[PDB]
Amino acid sequence: PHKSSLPEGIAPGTVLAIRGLVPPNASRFHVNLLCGEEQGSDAALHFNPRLDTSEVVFNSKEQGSWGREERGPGVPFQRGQPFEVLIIASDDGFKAVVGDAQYHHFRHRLPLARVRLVEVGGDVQLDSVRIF
Amino acid sequence: SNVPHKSSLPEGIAPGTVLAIRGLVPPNASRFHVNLLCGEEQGSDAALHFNPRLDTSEVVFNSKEQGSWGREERGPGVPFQRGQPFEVLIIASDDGFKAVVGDAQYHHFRHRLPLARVRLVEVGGDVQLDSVRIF
Ligand SMILES: OC[C@H]1O[C@@H](O[C@H]2[C@H](O)[C@@H](O)[C@H](O)O[C@@H]2CO)[C@H](O)[C@@H](O)[C@H]1O
Repeated sequence: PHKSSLPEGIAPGTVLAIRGLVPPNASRFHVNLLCGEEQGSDAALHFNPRLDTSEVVFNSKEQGSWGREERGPGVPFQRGQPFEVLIIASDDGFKAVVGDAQYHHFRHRLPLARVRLVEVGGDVQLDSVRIF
Repeated sequence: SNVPHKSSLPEGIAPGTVLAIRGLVPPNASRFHVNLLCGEEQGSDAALHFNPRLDTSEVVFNSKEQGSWGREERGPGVPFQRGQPFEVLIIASDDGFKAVVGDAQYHHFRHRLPLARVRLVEVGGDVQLDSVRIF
C-alpha cells in the first residue's frame, strides 16, 4: 500500500498526480485521502475504480462507517491498459481527471484541512505518484 | 503548430484551477510564453507571463499592469530543451501560481494581480503545441 505522508496538510491548489497500469487480472484499486496516520482514520475521499463491477465509486468514511456512494459514468479504466489520473483540490471539492478529461466532481464532505495522508491500495501498478 | 493559442475563461479561474500544456520545443526555438491575461483586448494586464528562454537558458516570470511590466523573477535553470517534448502544469492556489515541469515543482510565483481578474490563457512563441487543457 503506497503511502505519501502530508503532515502539513493540503489546500485548494493541491494536485495529486498518479500514473500507472491496471494489471490484466485486477479486480479493483483505490486512492484514499485520509485524515491521519492511524489505522481507521477518516477518509475525506475514497476513489475506487472497480474493474470487476465496471464501476467507479467515490465515498467518504467517518468514524469507520462509509457514507453515500457516488459514481462517475461508466469506467475509464481497462485491465492491461495504462492510465493517468489527477485528483485536484479546490475550495468546493475534489476534481477527478482521468485520461485528460474531467471525470467527476466530489464535493467536500469532511474538511479538506483534515487530510494528512495519501494512500494508494488495491490491485494496481504505479509508475508515478506526485503531490504538487 | 497550434500557435498563437487562446483559451477564453470569461467566468474566471479560482484556486484549484490547473492549466496543463504539453508540446514540443522545436529544434531552433528561441523562447516561448504562456500568459494569463485579464481580458481579450490587446494590452490586457498579465497576471502571469511565463517565459522559457532557450536562447539565454533561463525562465522568466513576470506580470504587467496598465502596460507596465513588473520586476522579473527567474526559476532555477531552463527545464526545457530544443528537440524535446515537455509537460507543464500551471496550478492556481490562494497564494500564487505553481509551475510544474516534467513531474517536478519548478517555481512558485506569488500573486501580484488578483487571481479573480484572469479571463484568458494565451500560448505562443517558438513551440509546437500538443494540447492545452484547463481543469
Ligand atoms: O463505498 C465504499 C466502500 O465500498 C465497499 O463496497 C460496497 C459496494 O458498492 C457493494 O458491494 C455494496 O454497495 O456494498 C458495499 C458498501 O456497503 C468496499 O468493500 C469498501 O472497500 C469501499 O470501497
